[PDB]
Amino acid sequence: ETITVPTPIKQIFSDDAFAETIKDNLKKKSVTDAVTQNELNSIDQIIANNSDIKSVQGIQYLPNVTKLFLNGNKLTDIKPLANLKNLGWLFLDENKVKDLSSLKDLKKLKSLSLEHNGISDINGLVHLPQLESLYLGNNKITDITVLSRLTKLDTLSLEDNQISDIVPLAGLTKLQNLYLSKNHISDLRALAGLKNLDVLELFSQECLNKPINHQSNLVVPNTVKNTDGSLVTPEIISDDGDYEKPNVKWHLPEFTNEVSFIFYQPVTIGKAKARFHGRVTQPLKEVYTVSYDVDGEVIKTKVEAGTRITAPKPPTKQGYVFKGWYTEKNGGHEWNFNTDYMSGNDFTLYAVFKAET
Repeated sequence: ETITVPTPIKQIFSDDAFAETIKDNLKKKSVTDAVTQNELNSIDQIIANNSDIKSVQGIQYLPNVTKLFLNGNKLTDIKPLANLKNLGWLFLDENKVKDLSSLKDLKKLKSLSLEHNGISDINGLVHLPQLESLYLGNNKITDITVLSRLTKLDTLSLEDNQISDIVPLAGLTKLQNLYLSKNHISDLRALAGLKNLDVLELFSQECLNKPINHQSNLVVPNTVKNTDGSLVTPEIISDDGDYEKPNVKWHLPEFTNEVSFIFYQPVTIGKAKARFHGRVTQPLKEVYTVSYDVDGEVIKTKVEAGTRITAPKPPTKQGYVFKGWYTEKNGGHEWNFNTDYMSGNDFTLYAVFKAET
């Protein structure tokens, strides 16, 4: 990964924009000018934000780079960085870098910024336990399991992601600055022990429950918990609902596809003050009852309106053959389970049988 003769910058740095970056760094007149390994060895820092760079191919010839500012470019592959053993500060905001495995051998990396990169999988960060600052805001992260190994972090931004489980943070007692706004957090117990926090942000938590059936009298557990595990009393409840601790209750005489409640809780951890504020959203399914009538005996099943009914195993009546399920007793329309949709009301389907042939 070295040049042994004078070589044009453009020959090493194949991305035309990155080549211009090196030319300017070395105070050269043209990307056709030849450079030497000694000149490449002299580069300690590259500042090339918002420079339309698609590839840093060639950077592997710069063994002594310690600081790399590459925010606002068009990068995807960062494999050319893999062996920059002295890299200490890496800023890659607003690119499309997802393959964090290229970082695994950067054991002197102290600060890593990867905001707005579309990242969901950060498991590659397990190989960087020495990190002190990590910026991952505005991504698509759900699973931060790996962060329990990053016991040297004092600054961690996970804001604007999709995180609900923050238990992996519970042991990171060195944290001083923790940005968690715009996630899916409903349970703050994981934060209780972070006694060194100076800055904490917990605004705008959007918590989505799995759908349940609509009912006239609905009950949903309050799942919002403070650092001590106690329930946060709702600030306001949709659809004229009420709080009967520990449950939220509604009377819903007409179907609606959602109820919700909002919560607000001032939080103090260490020296940090925060406002835990968010909404719990409960989707509701519009369900009615299909009654299967088999010669006067009934089995009931609940089905969501506007969906297809899954036909039951057909009845077996000694001496007869099952014909089908019909909308009237001894007559009507034969239900077609592949084309007829569940209606917006309870109704009965009647088993009709026919003679053995």
